[PDB]
Amino acid sequence: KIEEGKLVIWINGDKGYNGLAEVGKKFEKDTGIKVTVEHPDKLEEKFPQVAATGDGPDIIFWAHDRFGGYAQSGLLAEITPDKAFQDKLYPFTWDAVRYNGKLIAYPIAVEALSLIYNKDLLPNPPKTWEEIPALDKELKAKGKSALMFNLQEPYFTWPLIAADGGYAFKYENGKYDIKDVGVDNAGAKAGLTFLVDLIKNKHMNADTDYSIAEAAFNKGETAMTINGPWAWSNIDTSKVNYGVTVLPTFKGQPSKPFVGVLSAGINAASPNKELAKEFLENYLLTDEGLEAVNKDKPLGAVALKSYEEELAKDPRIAATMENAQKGEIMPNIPQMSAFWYAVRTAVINAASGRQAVDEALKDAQTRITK
Ligand code: NA
Ligand code: NA
Ligand code: NA
Ligand code: NA
Ligand code: NA
Ligand code: NA
Repeated sequence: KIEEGKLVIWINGDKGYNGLAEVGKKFEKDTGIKVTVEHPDKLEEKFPQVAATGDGPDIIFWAHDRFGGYAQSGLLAEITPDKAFQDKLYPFTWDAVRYNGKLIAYPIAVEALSLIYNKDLLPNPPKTWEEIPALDKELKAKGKSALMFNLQEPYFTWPLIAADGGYAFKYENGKYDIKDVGVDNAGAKAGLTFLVDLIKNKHMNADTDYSIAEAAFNKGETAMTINGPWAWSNIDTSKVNYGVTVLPTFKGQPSKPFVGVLSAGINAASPNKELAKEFLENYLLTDEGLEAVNKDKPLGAVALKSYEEELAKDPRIAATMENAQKGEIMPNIPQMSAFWYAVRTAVINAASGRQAVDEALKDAQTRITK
C-alpha cells in the first residue's frame, strides 16, 4: 500500500516545500532513497481518510493540535528519538507532540502572538497592560490610539484573559486533566474584566476585528497591535517602522498566548519508519535543513536550539520565541473544540454587556467541563 524504499511527504502549500524538497534531495544523494514532497489541497482532511485505510504519505507536517485526533485513531507512529536528540530541542516543544503520554511527532517550528508596535509613535512600548489606558489617553490627544487588535476571536484575547492564572486544561505527565479547566477562575475573571473595562472606558471598540486592527496599524493610526508572524509580510514597511516584542504583563504575570508547534508525524502504516526518522532527525532537524526550509518560507521561531540561536538575531523571531515560552501550548485533546466556542461566546457577551464577566465565564466553564 505505502511503497517501501521511498519517502512521500505531505506539507501545506503555505510552507517552504521547495526548501523541504532540497533537504529531500540531499537525503536522496546520501541514501539513494527518493523523497517526494507534495502539498495537496485540504491535506489535513485527506490524511485521516487515507491513513485510515493504511495508505497515504510516510510523513505529514501540520500544527500539533490536529495530531491529537490523528493519534487517537492510531494514525501516527510512536517516534523513537534518543535522549541526546531530545536535548537538541526546547523542552516545551516535546510537550506539544505528546498524546496519551507518548511522543507522536517531531516538533519543527513554534508560533505565538507578539506585541507589534510602531516605533515612530511609540519607541518604548509598554511592558504592562495596566499602562495602556493612560497611554491611550495621551495618544488620543495627539490624534492616535494606543492599541487595536482582533477582539472577536478568543485566540487573540486569551493572552490577556489568561495572564493572571487562566488556562484551558491543566497539563501533567504528558496528558491533560479534562476536569481542571481555568476559564472561570479568579485570574480569568480579572483579565476579562480588564478587557471589558478597556472597552467601557473607550480605549477599544467592541466591534474591532482582524481587518480593522490590521488596517489601522498599517495606516499609522494605532501605536500597537497584537498579531503573529503571518502578519509581518503584510505590514507596509514603506509607511510603518515596526518592532515586535514581548506581550505586556498583567498583574505582573506574562500574557499567555496559545502556542502552535508545526510538527512532523510518521504514518503508522508506513514501512519506512526508520528512513523517516533518519530524514527528520539528521537531515531536516539540523541547521542546514531548517535553513533550507526557512529560506523558502520563514518558519518563524524553530524548535531546534542551535538554529533558533541564529534566527533570534532577528528581534521579531526572538520575541516570538519569548512569547511562546511564556505561553500556553494549545491542547491537542478533543475537549478543546468545546473551549473555542464557549470562550468565544463568553467574550462577545461580556464585551457587549449581555452578560456580566463572571456569569459569562461561569457559563463557558460549565460547557467546557460538561
Ligand atoms: Na530526486
Ligand atoms: Na526528491
Ligand atoms: Na521499514
Ligand atoms: Na546553544
Ligand atoms: Na549560520
Ligand atoms: Na464554575
